[PDB]
Amino acid sequence: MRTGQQYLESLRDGRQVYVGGELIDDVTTHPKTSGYAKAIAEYYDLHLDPEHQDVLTFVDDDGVRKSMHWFLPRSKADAARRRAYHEFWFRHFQGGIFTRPPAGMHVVMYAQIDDPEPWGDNAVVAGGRTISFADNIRSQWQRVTTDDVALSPMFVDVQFDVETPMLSIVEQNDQGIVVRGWKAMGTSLPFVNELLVGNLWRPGQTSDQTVYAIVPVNTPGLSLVCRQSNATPDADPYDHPLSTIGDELDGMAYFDDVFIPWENVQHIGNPDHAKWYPQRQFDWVHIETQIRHAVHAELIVGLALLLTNALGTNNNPIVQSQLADLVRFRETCKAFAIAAEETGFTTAGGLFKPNNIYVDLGRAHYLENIHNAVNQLIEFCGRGVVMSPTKADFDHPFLGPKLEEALRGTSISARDRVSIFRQISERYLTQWGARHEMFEKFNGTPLYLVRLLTMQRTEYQVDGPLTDLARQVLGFGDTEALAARAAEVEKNSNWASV
Amino acid sequence: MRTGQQYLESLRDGRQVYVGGELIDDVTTHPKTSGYAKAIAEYYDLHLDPEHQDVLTFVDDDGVRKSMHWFLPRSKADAARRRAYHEFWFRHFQGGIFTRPPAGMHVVMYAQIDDPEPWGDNAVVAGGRTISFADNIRSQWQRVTTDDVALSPMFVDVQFDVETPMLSIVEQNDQGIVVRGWKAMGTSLPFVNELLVGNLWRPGQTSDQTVYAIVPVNTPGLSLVCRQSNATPDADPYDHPLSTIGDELDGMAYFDDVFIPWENVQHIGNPDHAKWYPQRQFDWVHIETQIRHAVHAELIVGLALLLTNALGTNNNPIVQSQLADLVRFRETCKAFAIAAEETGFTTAGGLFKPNNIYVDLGRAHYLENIHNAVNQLIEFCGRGVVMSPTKADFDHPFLGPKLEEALRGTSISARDRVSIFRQISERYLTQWGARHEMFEKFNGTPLYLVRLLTMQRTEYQVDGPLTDLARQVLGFGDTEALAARAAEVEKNSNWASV
Amino acid sequence: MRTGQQYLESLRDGRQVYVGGELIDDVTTHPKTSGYAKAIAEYYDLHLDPEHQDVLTFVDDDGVRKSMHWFLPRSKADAARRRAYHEFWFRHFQGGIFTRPPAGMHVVMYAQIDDPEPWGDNAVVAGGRTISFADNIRSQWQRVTTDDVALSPMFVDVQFDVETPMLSIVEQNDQGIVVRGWKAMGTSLPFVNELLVGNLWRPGQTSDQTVYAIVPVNTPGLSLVCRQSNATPDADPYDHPLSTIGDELDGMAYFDDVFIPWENVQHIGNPDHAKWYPQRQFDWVHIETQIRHAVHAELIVGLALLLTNALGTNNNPIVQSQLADLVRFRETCKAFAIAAEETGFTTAGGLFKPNNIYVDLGRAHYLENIHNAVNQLIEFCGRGVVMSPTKADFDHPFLGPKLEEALRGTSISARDRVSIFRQISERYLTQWGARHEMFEKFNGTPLYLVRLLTMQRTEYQVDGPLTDLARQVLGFGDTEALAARAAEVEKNSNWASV
Amino acid sequence: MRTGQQYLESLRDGRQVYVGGELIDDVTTHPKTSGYAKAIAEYYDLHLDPEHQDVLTFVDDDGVRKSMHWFLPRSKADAARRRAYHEFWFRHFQGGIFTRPPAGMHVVMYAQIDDPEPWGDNAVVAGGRTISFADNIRSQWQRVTTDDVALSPMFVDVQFDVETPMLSIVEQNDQGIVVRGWKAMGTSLPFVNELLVGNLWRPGQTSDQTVYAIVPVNTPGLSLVCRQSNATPDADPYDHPLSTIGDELDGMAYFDDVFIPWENVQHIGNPDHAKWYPQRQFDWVHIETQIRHAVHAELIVGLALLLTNALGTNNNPIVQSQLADLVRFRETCKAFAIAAEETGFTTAGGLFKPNNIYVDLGRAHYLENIHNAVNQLIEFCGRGVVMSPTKADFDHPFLGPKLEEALRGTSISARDRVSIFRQISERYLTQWGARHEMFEKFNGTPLYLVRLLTMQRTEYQVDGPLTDLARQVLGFGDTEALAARAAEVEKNSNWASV
Repeated sequence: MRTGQQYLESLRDGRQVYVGGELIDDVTTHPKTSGYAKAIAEYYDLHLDPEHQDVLTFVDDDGVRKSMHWFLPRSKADAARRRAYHEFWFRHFQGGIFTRPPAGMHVVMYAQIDDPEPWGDNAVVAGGRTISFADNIRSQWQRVTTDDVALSPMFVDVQFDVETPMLSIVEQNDQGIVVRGWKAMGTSLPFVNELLVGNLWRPGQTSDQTVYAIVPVNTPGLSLVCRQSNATPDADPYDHPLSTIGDELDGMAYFDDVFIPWENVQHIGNPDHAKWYPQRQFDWVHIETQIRHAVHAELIVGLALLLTNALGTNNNPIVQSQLADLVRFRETCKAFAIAAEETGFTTAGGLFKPNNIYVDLGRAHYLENIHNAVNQLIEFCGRGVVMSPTKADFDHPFLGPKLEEALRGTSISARDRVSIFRQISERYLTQWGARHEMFEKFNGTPLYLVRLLTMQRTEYQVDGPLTDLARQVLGFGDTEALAARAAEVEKNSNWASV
Repeated sequence: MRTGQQYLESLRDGRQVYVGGELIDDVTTHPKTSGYAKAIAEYYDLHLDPEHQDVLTFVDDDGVRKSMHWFLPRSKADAARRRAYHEFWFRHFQGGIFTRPPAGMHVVMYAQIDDPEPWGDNAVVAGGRTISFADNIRSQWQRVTTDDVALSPMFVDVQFDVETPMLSIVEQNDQGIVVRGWKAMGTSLPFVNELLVGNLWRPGQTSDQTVYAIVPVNTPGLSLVCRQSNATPDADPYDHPLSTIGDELDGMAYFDDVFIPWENVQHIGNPDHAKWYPQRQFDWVHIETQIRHAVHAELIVGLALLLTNALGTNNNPIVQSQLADLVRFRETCKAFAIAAEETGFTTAGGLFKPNNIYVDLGRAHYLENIHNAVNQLIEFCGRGVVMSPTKADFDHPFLGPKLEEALRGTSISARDRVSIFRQISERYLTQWGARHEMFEKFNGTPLYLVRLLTMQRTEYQVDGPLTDLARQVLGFGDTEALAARAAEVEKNSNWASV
Repeated sequence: MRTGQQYLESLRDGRQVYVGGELIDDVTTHPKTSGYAKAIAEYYDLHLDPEHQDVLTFVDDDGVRKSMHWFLPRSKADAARRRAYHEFWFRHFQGGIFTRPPAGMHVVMYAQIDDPEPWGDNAVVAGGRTISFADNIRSQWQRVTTDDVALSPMFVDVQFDVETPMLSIVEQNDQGIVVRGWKAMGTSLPFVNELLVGNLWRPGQTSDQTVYAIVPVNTPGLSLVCRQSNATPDADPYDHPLSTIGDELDGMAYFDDVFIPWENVQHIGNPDHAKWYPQRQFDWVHIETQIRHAVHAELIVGLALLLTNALGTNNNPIVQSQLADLVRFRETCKAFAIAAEETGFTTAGGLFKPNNIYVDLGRAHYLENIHNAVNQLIEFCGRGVVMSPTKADFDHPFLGPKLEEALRGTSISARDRVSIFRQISERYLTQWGARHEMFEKFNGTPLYLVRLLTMQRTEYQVDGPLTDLARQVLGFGDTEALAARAAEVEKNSNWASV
Repeated sequence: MRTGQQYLESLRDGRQVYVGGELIDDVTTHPKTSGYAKAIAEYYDLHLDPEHQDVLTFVDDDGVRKSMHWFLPRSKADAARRRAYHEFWFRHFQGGIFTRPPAGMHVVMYAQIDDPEPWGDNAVVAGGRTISFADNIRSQWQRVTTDDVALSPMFVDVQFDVETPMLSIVEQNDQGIVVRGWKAMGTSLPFVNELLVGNLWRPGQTSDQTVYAIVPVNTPGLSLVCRQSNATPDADPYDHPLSTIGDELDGMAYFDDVFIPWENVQHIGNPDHAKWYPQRQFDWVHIETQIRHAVHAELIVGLALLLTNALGTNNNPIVQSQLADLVRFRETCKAFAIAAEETGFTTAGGLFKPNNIYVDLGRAHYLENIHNAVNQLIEFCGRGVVMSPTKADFDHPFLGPKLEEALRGTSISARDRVSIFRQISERYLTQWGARHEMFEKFNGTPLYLVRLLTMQRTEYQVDGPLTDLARQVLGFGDTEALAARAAEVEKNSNWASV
């Protein structure tokens, strides 16, 4: 279990990190990145606080105490403990402003370690070499959980439509592989130690494009190309209460003939393996993302009750009625999380997996409606979000006291009530805040794909059990049985169109 | 455990029943009512079928085997058995076309028998008489569960705004009470044996208007004034597959100086008792209604998959996408039911009550959206629901075979595919079917009131725990603590407006 | 200008009319059909009422006075007179309960007579015969406007996917053509004199399936196969105020070797002619349908204000707020109609055509939202639409006066207020009424196709003018100009993927 | 007609301007304000460009050529010219990024000069002084149109609930009045020459709080307290194409014993005058705001077609279908503007006023839906709006060319396609852009008030003409006539509740 300071020092390691185009020599001290790095350092210190040992840690099999971000659940009760762990962090991060602490990221490994042998059995290797990919996965899992390494996944590929820009193998040899190209998008890249590189199957994916591998962030040839930082380390925290903490950067990564030793490769070369195994990995991101959805909706409804109360509008029945739908928004997200847990079941390896049907459709409920919930919260604000005094306006020796007189409420000071506006403006009306909404839109399986995937499930086919009730009501057999009676009506008849 | 024939005979009892204005001398043989009465007779026979003993019956404490419509649940597992019981009936009734079999109606008593003493303690009696209302409730519960009586609630009052038309006590004496006035609305009235009369508190309710009592349907002075029947006993069942079964009538009831003996009175005269106890009774109607919502959404999505497949439109991506939202509609209802059960807890009397927060908001999710789900299913039909051949058209010696040629599908006959249209038309485009949609709209706490009630709950007050997360993010105390700091800013200052 | 009685007599003509499978010997006297036939008879008498001469008639070129259902508009002011004509009829029919009086149906001819020569020039004829199709159209138009014939279109085909069941030519000779097969759907078929047969292009349509022709309803071999009637000639009009008037039947038509003389053929045999000319005909149905949409929304909002006022709920702010959106629904429909008229322009033949962009998208606004407007109106009703006394209940000597006491409002009697419920139930909760909603859904270009058609218009292409503003903001050329700069960046560079 | 340079110099005038708390000594040179000031300078130069004389100017009555922002329309054709004038500016400002150039602001005066005498007749003056308020208005209008002064309205008051913080008269004398307090919100304050101070009636408004007056921005005692600037004068315009132009600041204004001479007062002291006259002034802001709505929706749909085409998603039918609804969104806004113009009518003074019913409800259509249109456009972007390379990333000597390879499209370069993302991010995902969306939400009569106002109109009362159609269908008199028949049913009867 690492300390914050050990975490911070692990980042000072030669990594090539671009932020808005600017090379960052030291992510732990640069103004664009240091607030977030410090926030993850604090994340690590808290795991060592005895007061939080129950929620944040577990004593594993060999008696060692490890952080719950390494905990594989074996039961419904274990899953519920992981839920409270995720909830701890979403609340600690003020509703979930940072979505990818290690607790959100390391979950992508749980399905690999649970069932490593297919990763090797399906694997695709040149020159008759024999690589022990399942051993590799088991070795990596023991290394990262023993050294408390921080890992971030990079699975999404650039949408190229004869060497593509996508990451691909350009050489295989006795020591390992060389890869060249881009990974399209990952999160917290400058703030972890190693990447979990992978693929989700897309049409046309070749063997040389199928690579799953652990690769350190400071490996020769790897460049992190991150979005500009929206952190405001020097702003007054009354004016910007959240961007002054830091910014969880997102970015791409370019691999300039990166060498990967075989011990770090988990699978190469089988596109079909990309078709079902990485989705079992992201089921676990979806689970924790779906829990965070409920917390965010909780923060929205609470802001809304405090805000409407502060403005004396909470007794308007239209307002009362919209608050009630915000409450329902929150409880819908919560209900899907409970349903997913309660109808979960154990994998062959013994991993208790929440039901992803309820996870994915709970996420769809959030994805479809969150921008309406946010729009409703903003609507409650009125003008305050077009203009609200800064702390400097309130501090002006003459105009300041007059602001505090003119903007106070019945039972709330001007500074406190404006601080409600500025909290809502930070999250939903700034570049800093808009990234949070965009990340939740586009990271994970997005709404349009949840829809398509849903309809490919076995449970929801025309012949699946979901049409049993309607077949009974209509007096039908299955598809094949209806088709048979149509054919005999044609066969038993005199028609010009058959 | 009564037989169907004993049930049917119990109805031939002198009751005064008006259906569309027509006096019905025998509800078991009249064409307007006999289909439904026969459907409840079958409901009773099935409880005696050994094949369904596990789901439909229980062996109670004294070793007697009784129908589950008398089963008080003591645990989460008991609640789950009641759920499967309700589900049995919604599926047997083809998705829930009849909403108030005895299994749906008798649940209003579970909270009375669980906690009868307040009904007497709060009670409101004249002339220094002493009535053992809690004994009365315990006696009634033993009578109705031993004789398998069929009961329907009448709680809703006419919305009068110096003797009102609402039911009220006009005399109290040693034998019992005399009541006079209307009950506004009940269901299955001509098809039960006794009414469960009651009140939900409204502003202005007087003592003499607060009456809770068992009263037999054939009591002197009681008139059932029911809506016209939409049953079609003589239609061809291919043309009208559901109205040919029967019609679950709804109606009002007028009490022309009805005498009620004290042994049948459960509480009189305390308006405040109407404020919280009857809502604990209807929590149990809401529970089963909320389960039925999921079944109905299951029937809708199944009809939609069969229908779009029958029309060759199921591969259009827009259609695929709308089917997926119908699937999600169904799973949202299901998830709220599971969440309500799992977060349930036991009353002081030992009754395991599902969490009504999830029940009520699951109902709100249905109530807000069902007419969009139905509208989507209808949209999938196209023209078929403006005109589709009757069975007589298909049977015409010359035009019939031509209809079967012109309207067949790839892998489905004309008759079978048109039978999909006519199933959807029955439920959603007829008087017979529209009653089902209207009943689900308006019976139970309707959407606008679920909203208002929600916001009166303790969990959702400005100072409740739902604003804890947002208070933490803002750095606030509770309402009283914010008010205090506002006051000192005023107090510590120089303003012209204070 | 025919009389009602001449109209009624024109229907007693040997026609083969099936209604719910039942052969109707005389549509003017049979209970299933006579109410509607009488309603169209009254439609004709009113054109002769001097009081309505201004709105209902015009004095054409040769000095003859004709009904406006034959009026070709030549100007924006003429179009506005046609609008008031359509509005007269939608208001006379109580908001539009019958959608296809002759005024709604004959409009499909306006674009043919305006531009007849392409109908012949494109035409497709066998055996080197020469048919004067444009002469035929001009002759037909003079016949039908001089004899005041009633015409209904049949354009929709059965969706067959080696002689198909669709109508097609099976012989061509010196006298005319023989056709065999179905037309899928028309309206008012038993109540007009001749059909306007036609096609809208679908993929796979053959030459022998492309037929445009006037054919009398009593032609040998033609069978009208209509939906069951929902008319209730014997119901009490207080209980059913609209189905007691009659039912505008919809149906199919089978052609059993129907002979059509050349003088009645307008075009045969060119599928491509079906691709753009019939849509110019239905532009005129869309125009009047779009005006009716506004009237229907007017009737809905008026019912809603009267109803909420009758229930004392009109001052609830939530109700006030929903009434306001119903008002906006009505004014949106109206605004699209005004915009279509004002931006109209004249055809080459001199016909002033309202802008169909605003017509079609005004229709889309109605089609997307009407079932929400109706659902809101129903929600305002409460329980009254589950049960409301019939006139017989109110007339009962003992219970009747008690109903009138219990159901009266502050300032409105029980009978009058229940008559609001029963008006809403007729239109939106019965088989009779549901047909109106279904007809408006599915007749005309439906919403999903309005969407697709919209995006095929020239105005809305990627290179059309609708992207001019955004091209200017981005600093782009047209598609071809952007493509050119992409190519040179590739060409001027060193890449592995080009 | 002023030049840009005369405009810029008029601003260097001693004004007290706070921007984010910082005193701005010269708004024409400070980085926070100079971009916008220069944009209005260009606005003025363009009026003098002969090429734009037709659209931008008019030759008034005395032969003088003036800018159209002073043009009072006298006809439907004049109104259409003003529409094209507003449209010119919304397109010049890239869809309307700046909402309050002088053309948007000076319109608040048109209704005063049209009908000045009530402003004096209603006026409320102390000490028996006689002030010629109508003369004052006529004098001011001649001064501002002759000197081309720039004016911004300040009408909104702080929501104080014994001297309030709201602006109010604290002295009246022979020279004029002294006012003290806040105005709550105005736009472009640092960039105009004089304020148009006024009030909209709120409950409790006193006589001393009713002040309408022209007051120069550099008057002794006036402080402009503006929101922080989101301008980015030093950013690369490829990264931020709109915030590099400037920022139209919004703010409050404090009056520290400001003296106003009588010649600048237009009305004081009659709260009732605030009830209907200022709404006639803002009708003209609403008109131009409503036109801008259509332009913005045009820019959104154009961005969306270019974007989906650039991503190869424009042929997905779901996408095609959502583009079509964006097109409809644009045409709905346009249709309401056309309807408002065409049904306009002339005031008593001769001013042709577009119909505000269609203006306000067209605005409501925008206000209710714009955040869904924006959310749809963002959804089309995918990941590109979480991260897209800056110009520095693209310029990197090694990673740059690789970015251009990996992010290019079929027929569009990487730089051009990313420039689509960054245009959408500027407008809808930054502080700079969010102000535009917030201004359109909250400035003007907002949606919830449009609803309430709508229902107070005469046209939409229970007894108004909108219920005529439904009264006819039901067979009712007016409210008074129904009430009469209810009373006689009570009177002619035997009831216990009357």
